[PDB]
Amino acid sequence: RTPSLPG
Amino acid sequence: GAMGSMERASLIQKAKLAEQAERYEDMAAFMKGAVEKGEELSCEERNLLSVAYKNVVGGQRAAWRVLSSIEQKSNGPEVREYREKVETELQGVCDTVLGLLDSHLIKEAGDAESRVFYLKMKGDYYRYLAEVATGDDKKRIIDSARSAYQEAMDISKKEMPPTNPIRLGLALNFSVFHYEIANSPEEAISLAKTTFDEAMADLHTLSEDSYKDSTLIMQLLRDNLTLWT
Amino acid sequence: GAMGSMERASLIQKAKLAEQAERYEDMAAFMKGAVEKGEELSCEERNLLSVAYKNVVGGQRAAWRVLSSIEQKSGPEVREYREKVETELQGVCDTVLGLLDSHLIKEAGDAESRVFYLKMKGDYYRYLAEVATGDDKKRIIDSARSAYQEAMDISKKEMPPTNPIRLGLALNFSVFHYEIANSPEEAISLAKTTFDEAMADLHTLSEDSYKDSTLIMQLLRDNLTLWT
Amino acid sequence: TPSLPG
Ligand SMILES: *N1CCC[C@@H]1[C@H](c1ccccc1)c1cccc(OC)c1
Ligand SMILES: *N1CCC[C@@H]1[C@H](c1ccccc1)c1cccc(OC)c1
Ligand SMILES: [Cl-]
Ligand SMILES: [Cl-]
Ligand code: NA
Ligand code: NA
Ligand code: NA
Ligand code: NA
Ligand code: NA
Repeated sequence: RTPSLPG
Repeated sequence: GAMGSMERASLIQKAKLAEQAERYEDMAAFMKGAVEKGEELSCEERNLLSVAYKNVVGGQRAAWRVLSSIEQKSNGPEVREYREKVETELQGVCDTVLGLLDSHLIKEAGDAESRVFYLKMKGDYYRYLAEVATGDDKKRIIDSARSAYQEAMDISKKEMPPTNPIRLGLALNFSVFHYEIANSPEEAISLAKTTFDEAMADLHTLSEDSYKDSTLIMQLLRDNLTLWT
Repeated sequence: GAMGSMERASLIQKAKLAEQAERYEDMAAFMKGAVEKGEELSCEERNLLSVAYKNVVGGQRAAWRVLSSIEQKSGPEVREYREKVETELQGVCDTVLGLLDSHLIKEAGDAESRVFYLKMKGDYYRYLAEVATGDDKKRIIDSARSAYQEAMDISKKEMPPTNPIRLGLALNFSVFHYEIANSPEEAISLAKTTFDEAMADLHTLSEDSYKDSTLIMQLLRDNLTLWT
Repeated sequence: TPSLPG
C-alpha cells in the first residue's frame, strides 16, 4: 500500500 | 485493571522505559493505564500513546498481510484459521484504541491540537479495521473513518496554520484513506497537492526547527504524490 | 494446554506460518503444543522448536539487558519493570525446560537428538543464571553444568569431533564456564581441546562440511581471543 | 561472550 505517517 | 494501583507518573515513566526496550505491548498497556486515570494527556504523552499502539498494530497488520497473501495463493483449514486468529487480535487492539478515544480522550472541549490529534487517530484505527473488513460491514467502517478524518480536517483548517505538523500528518493519512480505502484516487491526489502547496507558501514564517518538522511531513506528501502520478 | 484440541500436523503447519509472519510467540506456542502430543520430533521440528523459543527468549534477554543498564546507571520504577521482564523471561525458560524434562530428553531416539536437547537444557538454565541471584543462582549453575556435561559425554562417544552439533555444544558450554561459572580456565581448556580435535579431521570432510565445521571453529577462536 | 547464533 501507499505509505502513511510513520508516527 | 492491572494498572489501577500504579501511580500515573510511574505508568508514564514505565512507558518510556518500555519504548527504550522496544517492548511496545507493555508500552501500550502502561499508556492505557495512564489514560484511565482520567486526566488529559500532554503533547508528549499523546505521542507516547500513539507510538505504542502504532507499533503493536503495525506488527499485526504486517503479519495479517503475510498470511492473507499465503491464503490467496492457496485459493486444509489451517491458513484461514491462523489468518483469522491474527485478524481477531488486530481487531481487538483497534477496538481497544477506539474505546480509549471515545470513552476518555475525545472531547468537545479541548485545544485544537489535541482534538485534531485524537480524531485523526480515530480515523486511522477505523482505517485499519477497514483493511481487514469485507462487504457491508466494510462500508460502515469506511464511513466511520471518513467522518472522523473529516471532522479533524474541518477543525485543522479553522484553528491551525497550514504548516502545522499535526494538520499535515492528518492530510497525509486522509489522502491515503482516499487512495487505498475509499477508491477515490483523484480526491487523494487533490488533497495531497493542495496541502503541500499551502504549506510550501507558509514555510517562510517558520523557525529553523519548525521548518524541519513541517518539511519532513511535506516530503512524505510529495513522495505519495509522485508515487500516484 | 490451549493447543490440546489441535492436530499435531496442523500445529506444525501453523508454526511454519507463524515463522513466515515473524510471529515468534505464536510459533513457540504452536511448537509447545506439538511437543505436548507426546511424539518424538524430527530434525526439522527440533529446529523449529529451538528457533521459536530462541527468538522469544532472545527478545526478553535483550530487553532485560537494556533495563539492567538503565538500572545500574541510576524511584523504584526501573527496578520494578526490570523485574517484570525478568519474571516473564524466567517463565519462558521454565516452559522450555519443562518440555525438555517432560519428556523430550528421555524419549530422544538417537544420540544427535539427545545431545541437541541436553545442550538446550544447559542453554535455558544458562539464561536463567544470567538473571538469578544468591542460592537460586548456585543451584541453576549446577543444573546447567550437569546438562551440558551429560551432552558432552554422549557427543564424545557417539559423534565425530567435527560434527556441528558437538562443536556448538562445546562452544556454548565454554561460554557457560567463562561468563556464568567464573571458570575461565575450564572455558579455555574446553574450547582449545575442541578446536584441536576438530582440526585433526578437517581434511576428511566434504566442502560443505568443512565450511560448517570451520564456521563454528571460528566462533570458538573468537572466544579464545577474547579470553586470551 | 557470544554463544552459538542459532
Ligand atoms: N505519529 C503520530 C503521533 C506519534 C508519532 C509522531 C511522528 C513521528 C514521526 C513522524 C511523524 C509523526 C511523534 C512520535 C514521537 C514524538 C513526536 O513529537 C512530535 C511525534
Ligand atoms: N541453532 C540451534 C538449532 C536452531 C539453530 C540452528 C543454527 C542456525 C545457525 C547457526 C547455527 C545453528 C538452525 C536454525 C534454523 C534452521 C536450521 O536448519 C535449517 C538450523
Ligand atoms: Cl490458529
Ligand atoms: Cl512494572
Ligand atoms: Na486506582
Ligand atoms: Na491556532
Ligand atoms: Na511519478
Ligand atoms: Na490426532
Ligand atoms: Na519515579
